[PDB]
Amino acid sequence: KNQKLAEELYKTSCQKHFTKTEVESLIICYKNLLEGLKMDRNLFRDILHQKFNMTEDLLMDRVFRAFDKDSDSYISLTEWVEGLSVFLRGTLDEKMEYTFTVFDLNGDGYISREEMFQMLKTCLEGIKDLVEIALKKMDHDHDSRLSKKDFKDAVLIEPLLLEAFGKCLPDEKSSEIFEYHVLGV
Amino acid sequence: NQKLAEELYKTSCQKHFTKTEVESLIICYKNLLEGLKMDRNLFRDILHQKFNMTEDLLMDRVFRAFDKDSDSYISLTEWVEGLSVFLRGTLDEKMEYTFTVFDLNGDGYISREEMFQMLKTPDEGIKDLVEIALKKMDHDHDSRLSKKDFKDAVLIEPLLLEAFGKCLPDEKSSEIFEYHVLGV
Ligand SMILES: [Mg+2]
Ligand SMILES: [Mg+2]
Ligand SMILES: [Mg+2]
Ligand SMILES: [Mg+2]
Ligand SMILES: [Mg+2]
Repeated sequence: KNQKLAEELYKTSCQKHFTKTEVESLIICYKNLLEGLKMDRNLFRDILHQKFNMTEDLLMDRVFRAFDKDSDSYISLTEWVEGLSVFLRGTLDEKMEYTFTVFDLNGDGYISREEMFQMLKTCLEGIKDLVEIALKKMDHDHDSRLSKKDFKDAVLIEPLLLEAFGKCLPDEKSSEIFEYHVLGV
Repeated sequence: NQKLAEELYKTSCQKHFTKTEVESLIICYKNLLEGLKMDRNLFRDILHQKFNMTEDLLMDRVFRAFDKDSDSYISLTEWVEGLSVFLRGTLDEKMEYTFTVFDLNGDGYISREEMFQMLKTPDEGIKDLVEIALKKMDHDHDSRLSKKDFKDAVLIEPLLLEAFGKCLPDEKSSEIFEYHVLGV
């Protein structure tokens, strides 16, 4: 019902950070918010806005897209749980994997200057400077763009650039409030 | 040498090396010596060729964090104690160490101006990073980081340990040193 559902999702999801009863709590939550309705871009937009204090149109579309793995324009239960696992309790690897996906605006496998300009602006002229810093202080093949390895493998040795890219993630305050209310931590 | 590694393993405040590892480190100190004492220059070379450090300011602050008596010499004791934190420190000892490195003027706060100097070493780009560091780390909202600000931030997000410059060795450098100096 809710507990049979929790069972099936704990069994099948590639979510790594939540116990099964925490999963049950996240299903109850999904249903209280929707009530049969499939969670779509609008509703997801409000959750990011009201519960997690994201303001930018472009940012919130990009977050919606990273959660919507299957690209059907709905965050299923599975995608809610999976995305919330990363989004609230993600390891560095997952966060960077997610951030790269948030930032790669055409899915070519690389973050270009133009991409990096647009996404750092909306996340946050020092934005242009930052874009040159990141490119300079990261890659082996300096070709004005950053492969997935260049992003991940570099940020490891300049932390503060992580945090410019990590406005695609909730601040500490939003996460504790959410985790408190919904999960009970 | 054996006798010396006993006296030093007894007296040193080091927490990670065995007594035989201390002996190897003593032998390594003597083999790297040029003059009679380990100075800035030799230490500069050691950081560079063994731990791949290039940036003169952080190398300076590292030398300073090792040389705890302020005499411009890494004594035997200081070498052993520093490498203990540097290679094998716990997260608490490393936060203590990296704060000391980043607090340039030793007043107990990592200021806006200090953060600026370190990240710089393109100006509106740096100015943004400084503001980003404060928004994550400055809990007491005084526009500078006390020990409490910094550690609270690192305990939450360990990547910030070295937020303003590499002042600890990477993994490869570390293991190469453990092998050829101590024996993996
Ligand atoms: Mg979907
Ligand atoms: Mg791209
Ligand atoms: Mg000394
Ligand atoms: Mg200071
Ligand atoms: Mg402060």
